[PDB]
Amino acid sequence: PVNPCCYYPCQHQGICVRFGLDRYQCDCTRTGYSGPNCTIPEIWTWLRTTLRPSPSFIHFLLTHGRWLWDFVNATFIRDTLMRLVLTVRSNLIPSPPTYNIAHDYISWESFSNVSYYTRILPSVPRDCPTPMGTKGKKQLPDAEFLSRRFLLRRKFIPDPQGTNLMFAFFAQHFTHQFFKTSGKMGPGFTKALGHGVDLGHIYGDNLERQYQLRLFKDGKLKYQMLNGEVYPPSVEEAPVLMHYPRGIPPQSQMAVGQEVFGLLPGLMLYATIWLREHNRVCDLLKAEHPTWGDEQLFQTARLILIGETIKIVIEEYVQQLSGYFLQLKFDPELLFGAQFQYRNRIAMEFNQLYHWHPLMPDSFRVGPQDYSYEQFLFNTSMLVDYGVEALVDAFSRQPAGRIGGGRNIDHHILHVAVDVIKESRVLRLQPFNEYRKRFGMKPYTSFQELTGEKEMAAELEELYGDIDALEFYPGLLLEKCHPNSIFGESMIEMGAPFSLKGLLGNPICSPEYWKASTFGGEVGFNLVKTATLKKLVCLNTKTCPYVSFHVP
Amino acid sequence: APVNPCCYYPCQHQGICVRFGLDRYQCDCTRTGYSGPNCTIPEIWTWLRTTLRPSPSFIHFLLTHGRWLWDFVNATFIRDTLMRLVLTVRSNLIPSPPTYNIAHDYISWESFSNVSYYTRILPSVPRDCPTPMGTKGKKQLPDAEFLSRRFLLRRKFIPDPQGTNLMFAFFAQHFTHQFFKTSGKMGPGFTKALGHGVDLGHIYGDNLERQYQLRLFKDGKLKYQMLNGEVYPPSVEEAPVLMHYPRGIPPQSQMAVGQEVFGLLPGLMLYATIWLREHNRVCDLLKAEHPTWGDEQLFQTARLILIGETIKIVIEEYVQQLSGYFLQLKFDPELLFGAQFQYRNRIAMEFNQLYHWHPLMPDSFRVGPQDYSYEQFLFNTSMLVDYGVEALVDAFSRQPAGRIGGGRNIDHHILHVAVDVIKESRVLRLQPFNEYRKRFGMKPYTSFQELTGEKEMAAELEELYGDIDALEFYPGLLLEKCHPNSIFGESMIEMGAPFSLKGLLGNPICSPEYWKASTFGGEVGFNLVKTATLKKLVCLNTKTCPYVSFHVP
Ligand code: HEM
Ligand code: HEM
Ligand SMILES: *[C@@H]1O[C@H](CO)[C@@H](O[C@@H]2O[C@H](CO)[C@@H](O)[C@H](O)[C@H]2NC(C)=O)[C@H](O)[C@H]1NC(C)=O
Ligand SMILES: *[C@@H]1O[C@H](CO)[C@@H](O[C@@H]2O[C@H](CO)[C@@H](O)[C@H](O)[C@H]2NC(C)=O)[C@H](O)[C@H]1NC(C)=O
Ligand SMILES: *[C@@H]1O[C@H](CO)[C@@H](O[C@@H]2O[C@H](CO)[C@@H](O)[C@H](O)[C@H]2NC(C)=O)[C@H](O)[C@H]1NC(C)=O
Ligand SMILES: *[C@@H]1O[C@H](CO)[C@@H](O[C@@H]2O[C@H](CO)[C@@H](O)[C@H](O)[C@H]2NC(C)=O)[C@H](O)[C@H]1NC(C)=O
Ligand SMILES: *[C@@H]1O[C@H](CO)[C@@H](O[C@@H]2O[C@H](CO)[C@@H](O)[C@H](O)[C@H]2NC(C)=O)[C@H](O)[C@H]1NC(C)=O
Ligand SMILES: *[C@@H]1O[C@H](CO)[C@@H](O[C@@H]2O[C@H](CO)[C@@H](O)[C@H](O)[C@H]2NC(C)=O)[C@H](O)[C@H]1NC(C)=O
Ligand SMILES: CCCCCCCCO[C@@H]1O[C@H](CO)[C@@H](O)[C@H](O)[C@H]1O
Ligand SMILES: CCCCCCCCO[C@@H]1O[C@H](CO)[C@@H](O)[C@H](O)[C@H]1O
Ligand SMILES: C[C@H](C(=O)O)c1ccc(-c2ccccc2)c(F)c1
Ligand SMILES: C[C@H](C(=O)O)c1ccc(-c2ccccc2)c(F)c1
Repeated sequence: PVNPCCYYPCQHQGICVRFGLDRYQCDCTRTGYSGPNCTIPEIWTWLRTTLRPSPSFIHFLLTHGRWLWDFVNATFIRDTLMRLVLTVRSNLIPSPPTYNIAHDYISWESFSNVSYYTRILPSVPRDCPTPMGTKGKKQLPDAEFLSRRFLLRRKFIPDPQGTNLMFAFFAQHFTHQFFKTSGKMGPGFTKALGHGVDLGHIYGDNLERQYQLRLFKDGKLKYQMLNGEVYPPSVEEAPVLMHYPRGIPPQSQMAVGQEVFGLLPGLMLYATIWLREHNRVCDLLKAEHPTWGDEQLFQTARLILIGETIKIVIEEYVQQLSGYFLQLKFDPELLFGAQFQYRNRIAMEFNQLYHWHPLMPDSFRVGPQDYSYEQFLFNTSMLVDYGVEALVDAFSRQPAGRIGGGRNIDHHILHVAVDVIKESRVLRLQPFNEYRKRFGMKPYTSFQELTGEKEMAAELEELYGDIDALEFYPGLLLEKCHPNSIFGESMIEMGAPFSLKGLLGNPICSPEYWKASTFGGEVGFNLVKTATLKKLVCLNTKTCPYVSFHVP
Repeated sequence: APVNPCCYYPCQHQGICVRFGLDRYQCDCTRTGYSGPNCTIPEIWTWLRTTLRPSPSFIHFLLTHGRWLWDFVNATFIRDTLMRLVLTVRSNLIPSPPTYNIAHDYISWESFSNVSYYTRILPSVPRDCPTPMGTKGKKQLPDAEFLSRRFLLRRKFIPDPQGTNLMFAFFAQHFTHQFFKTSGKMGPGFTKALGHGVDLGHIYGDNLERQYQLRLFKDGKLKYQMLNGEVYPPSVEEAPVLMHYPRGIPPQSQMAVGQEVFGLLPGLMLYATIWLREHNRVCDLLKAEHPTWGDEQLFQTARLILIGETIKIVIEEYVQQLSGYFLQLKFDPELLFGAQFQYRNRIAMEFNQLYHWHPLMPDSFRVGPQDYSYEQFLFNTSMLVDYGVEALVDAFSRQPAGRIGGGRNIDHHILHVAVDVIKESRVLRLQPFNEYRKRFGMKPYTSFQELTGEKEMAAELEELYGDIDALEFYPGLLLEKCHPNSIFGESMIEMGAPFSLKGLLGNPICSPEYWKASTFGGEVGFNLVKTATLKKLVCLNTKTCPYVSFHVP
């Protein structure tokens, strides 16, 4: 008998429980729907859905009428909407977390074993006819082929939103604190046990490593002076494990939180800015609290940067990426009246989705000089050569490529996308259309409806066989972009919930922690409350370059 | 030279004392409902609320009186209304996410994330204070041992007036030893029970490897053995798990269970046997319903069912007995679905102190005509299989347990534990009993007599401590006067309840996300939880059904 749950019978988040040898049951508890497949709505569920304007309609209003938005951004209504975006978006992400690579059911082990990435939809039952359940071909498209046909960059397509490399590297740096797949354990396993903005990519994903990077004086982090400038310490001074190519000596490697950050000047640039920033804040506190020791200085410094990080991400990073006219705001207090759980768990779907590799350019222009991937990648000297200001101004001026759209991943890193597709299949992620529905969208009815065109659509169709067999990642990247946008509808509708929950679900956002004393007084508190990308860079550099997420 | 201003505990109503400069301090009264330098000026509403709040003692009275009136209420919707009130009101007293730990008397990411630490409600007494308790009392605290033989040592056995028995005393020990599991290797303030709550790790193991060792790996079942045609935990030979049995005891005589320490007492191993029986039983109920299920899902779903069974019996029978209320307590996770509640819990060190209910233990253990001594009971690897579950359950269910509050009621055989508790309290540098009184919404004692309710002990305690404001946390709890005909006094309830209710309702299975019939494998597993009962727990797992209760007949 075919596993009845391969048909994904239960709608609206209802749970498909298998009974007997051939039956199944949908647990529609609190779905707002009744019936065998959770399809008969309640009068209230019926209104709400039938009155909800499409994602596209909303996106429109948010990116138009600058004049209207200007007023709004100046009234209490800005908060009202910000609170709405926050709650509405978050309800989509389950808390406490549900399934993991090992359990497609709730279990104490899933709830407690933090080494697993969680997942929103259980996997495609291993006993289904096809790889995606019931539809599609018995074999899925060669990952590599699929990668060269539709993802490979032919000619560079820049992002129309004006996003640059300063933002592209910020995203890479940022996300690599919570996405840290255990190579030793396999897919579905993470080393980033903080599952969120713990700033472990600065301090270490484990206590020992933290102690190694710590100066143990004034709460300061170790470092070194080169050209009279401050840079991360050497692997010699701070004997921490880093991933540098064989043959590179300790004395020649810089020690930072994330082991992998040595493979790119853009990453190590950001590691330098934040190391600079931690020690700076350590001084502000010491002045205020001479009685404080190293630990408390260190500990309070870390909480301040965590707050700084969450602010800049919401108000500048996400502001850029959304391209909204509504002025986003970071105020943990808008949630103090809501029923919100300050807890977060990195989902595997979120890791797939954040493989924004198409951002990377064809080359890296640093002034009159233009560097190749082969000159940029692994270059252990470019940062100290140019210095923070020089690289920040550079990345801030060079445009980053479009994310959504198709065929815009530079050939040098196209292997990553191939791997992402293969991993998706190991994890046995459900079809793109299932996630569409799961995140409140209607599933695509044709490959053309998805792509918005006819060439690719037709080939994808002849490859997948059924739109209902289109995979999660390919579907996200090949889906048509919103007009003049960096990506399309799905990336926002699916990525935002995961994103907003992970920022607001941080314990420092809870009323219990959001107190001036948590940060060491008004001083530390305002550092958080007023954090800004320019301040972050500029208060830590001899001069202040063009610093922005938008290309000039 | 300048005395740490925070040794004076300046900030009232939960305001935080932040030290500034070399000699200043500041109180963070953010959201305390009080303003001012020391968080002392209330807001109109805070003022009303406090000035209109009837005392703990008044409330306790109403709750234990007017049965006929309680009988009517218990039958209206008014029972849920109050149950929800008790739940929310009680819980707000416990911070979430957690705050301080033995290492940080400030909020920090490490405290928030390092789960090896027990948390704490009040930061320690600054190491730079004049006296050990801050500002008051003598420069040296009472000898722990002395203090223990004068006021805590049992002269004559005082039974609990509430009718609590050994079935309950052992249930409490078994239960609490799943979340209280101090790391001997790491020292005080460190726990091995990383579940920080009702994870049933004292059945399954506090770590994955141990779990795998105890698992049969068939039908989701747990390993076990047949002795006298009855089921008992497997041998350490069969399930090579580390247990704490004195050197010299054959492994052939060691039973392997979740909690390493449960071999020290027939009462503990009795309960480990009932639950092992119960897990496998539920495994069968599910397999029947889901033939397609594998071992893991059977195992996993079985464990969630017993976690629910455990939380129900604790609230409706265990806490019902202990409180002695006429209001019929209820376990319905749904009463909290409208409240702002965080489904998260973290074991506090103060909770560990408070739960050292050692005075419950009797002078000897009567099992029928036979009466056993501590030397025949403790570490007796054969009494359980000899007598069997039914025989011991009926026994413990009939023998009364001793009063907890009051003083002079800890049997000499285990009085050392209380001595250690007092010494540890000082390592952790817990604040004075009066501080916690206030912290949990009570007015601090003004005299040793007001606390004890008499004059003899009071006067000696006074010449020992010097100031009531120097009375330590644990001694204060045990020496404080009991509510009339109660097992303990006001503080044990007002302080222990918040910690307790939060830890039961803060379990993830109580969240709307998990409280679904599918979480338990269908209506079947769901009702097992919804209808759990002490008698069913025992009796559905024993050839016969003995007198089984938390109340002595
Ligand atoms: C010079 C450009 C970059 C290079 C050389 C690069 C290379 C890689 C490689 C090799 C992997 C490792 C796993 C695999 O082989 O599948 C990977 C994974 C990943 N990359 Fe990049 N990447 C770059 C930029 C970015 C950017 C701009 C982002 C977007 C924020 C990003 C996001 C990710 C994510 C989230 C993962 C998975 C991390 C994990 O599971 O631990 N990468 N990248
Ligand atoms: C036969 C009776 C019992 C004996 C032999 C006994 C013995 C002990 C001993 C030796 C300690 C170990 C640490 C120390 O030496 O300070 C201890 C701790 C403890 N006991 Fe008991 N106990 C008994 C009954 C109970 C009961 C009835 C309860 C009440 C529920 C209880 C609650 C506790 C708690 C919570 C701890 C601390 C656990 C930890 O920190 O890991 N004990 N007990
Ligand atoms: C609920 O969904 C099921 C499955 O989608 C529908 O019934 C059939 O179920 C069998 C076995 O699961 C499948 O092989 C078929 O594909 C389904 N047939 C059809 C026509 O969909 C069923 O119609 C749905 N029930 C209700 C009440 O909507
Ligand atoms: C979290 O879950 C993983 C996966 O089960 C655990 O790792 C396994 O542990 C068992 C028992 O120690 C080993 O036999 C396996 O080799 C491990 N598998 C993997 C993929 O590493 C891990 O130990 C769990 N962690 C905790 C803290 O419970
Ligand atoms: C690492 O980056 C440095 C630049 O910071 C590279 O050296 C420069 O190479 C360009 C050629 O494109 C020359 O015009 C510059 O004069 C060089 N400057 C210095 C200071 O060497 C270096 O070649 C890069 N390393 C690798 C392996 O490509
Ligand atoms: C706030 O509480 C303090 C301490 O209980 C009161 O007086 C302080 O006394 C301590 C010990 O003698 C000294 O360290 C301080 O210098 C005193 N206070 C201050 C503010 O410096 C103080 O009067 C209380 N303030 C109010 C308004 O009640
Ligand atoms: C949780 O905190 C404890 C206490 O700091 C950590 O244990 C210490 O770890 C350091 C670094 O490995 C050692 O030098 C000490 O010997 C340890 N102290 C104790 C009392 O064991 C522990 O490693 C932390 N655990 C995690 C997972 O972060
Ligand atoms: C362990 O408990 C058993 C009872 O289960 C003890 O054996 C009994 O001891 C009493 C008094 O000592 C005798 O009157 C009974 O005849 C014994 N009963 C049985 C079934 O043997 C045993 O002595 C205890 N072990 C220790 C070391 O004290
Ligand atoms: C004002 C009262 C309006 C009630 C409208 C109820 C319409 C419910 O429409 C529902 O749509 C699903 C898909 O077609 C079906 O599976 C349900 O049987 C059907 O009732
Ligand atoms: C306006 C024409 C259709 C009106 C249908 C109104 C039905 C009232 O809806 C009620 O909703 C409750 C949950 O919200 C259910 O428990 C009740 O059974 C249902 O009757
Ligand atoms: C605030 C806004 C919204 O909820 O509409 C929003 C928030 C977050 C994202 C976002 C999506 C994917 C990765 C990172 C950020 C996004 F695209 C849009
Ligand atoms: C329900 C009731 C209440 O809140 O009043 C209640 C709840 C829990 C306890 C309790 C106190 C200390 C240890 C274990 C349980 C208690 F004594 C009373």
